Amino acid sequence: TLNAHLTMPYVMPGDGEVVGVGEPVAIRFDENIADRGAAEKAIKITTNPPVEGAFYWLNNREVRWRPEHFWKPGTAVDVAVNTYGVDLGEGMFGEDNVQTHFTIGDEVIATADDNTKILTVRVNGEVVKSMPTSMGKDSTPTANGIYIVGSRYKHIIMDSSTYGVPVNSPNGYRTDVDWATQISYSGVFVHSAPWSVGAQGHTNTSHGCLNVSPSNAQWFYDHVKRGDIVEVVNTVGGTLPGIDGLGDWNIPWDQWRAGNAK
Repeated sequence: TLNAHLTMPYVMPGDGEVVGVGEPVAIRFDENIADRGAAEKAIKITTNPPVEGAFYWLNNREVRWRPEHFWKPGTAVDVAVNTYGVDLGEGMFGEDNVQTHFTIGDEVIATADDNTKILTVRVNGEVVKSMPTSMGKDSTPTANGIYIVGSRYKHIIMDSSTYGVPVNSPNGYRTDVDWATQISYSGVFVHSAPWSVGAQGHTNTSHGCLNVSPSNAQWFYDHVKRGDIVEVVNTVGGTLPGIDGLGDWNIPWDQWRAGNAK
């Protein structure tokens, strides 16, 4: 048992971490898993207060577990990945066992409504921040749906080629931003956008990201943690895919619950 041929599992979140109410347990293997039923069997999750949940695979090497609804603040979760030498199919076995313990913090849900161009942040049901925002313009719109907060960066470059769009092309970009909080693997961030403050609250001008003001982006970066929720509604976009990496809550319970072990 470590705390967070042969496949190593890697489990998230990390040991003792405090995460938001949208955080799934993630188990990721460094090899494709032929026998998902077996991987699932080998993973034991305990919650306090107890709550029902279920596994769903986002791809061939990574499985997720979450309840039906967002976690209750204060819940404590223990994850025991008992895979050492377990038959994982096609002559691959677990390299080791792994475990983690984490807790759920405050309920933090930020809702970006394209009808108002306001991103409103709610802590335990109390509006604590209202941020004018400027989202994806019509030709490169922001997808509707529930996004899980992922990592955060004081400064990074977002480069469109990372997502299959050349920098040189009409929808391309290579952009330095401050106070960048990632909310989808497909490239959506809430981040500082001093170049669209006139538009924020009025007009969509971005490639998909939630532009807010320098001090609202910094506030968001300071007060939000991995697992918190950004709900986007009413854009002319599609829906964020359930298998994004941070889209898990867009898969309806009945479909999630049934799983996809085979």
